[PDB]
Amino acid sequence: VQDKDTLSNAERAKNVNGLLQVLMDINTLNGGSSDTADKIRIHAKNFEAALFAKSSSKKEYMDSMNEKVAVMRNTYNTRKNAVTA
Repeated sequence: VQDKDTLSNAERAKNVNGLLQVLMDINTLNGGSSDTADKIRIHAKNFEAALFAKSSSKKEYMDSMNEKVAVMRNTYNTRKNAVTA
């Protein structure tokens, strides 16, 4: 649009990197572990493509990924919390 369309490659490497770390975190906790690489691969890729393609602006893009990682990462520490506790 104006800021989301003028985005650089940095946001791409960061968005995926962050999403992968989170997605893989919950996917590794009890999402498969072995098939994780595959899950996070398609999940992250499809995610970045969804938030980016649906990105309405620089604020919508960051809020999109930040939301997916916040919810995913949270479920990882929340679900594992009881397991470790």
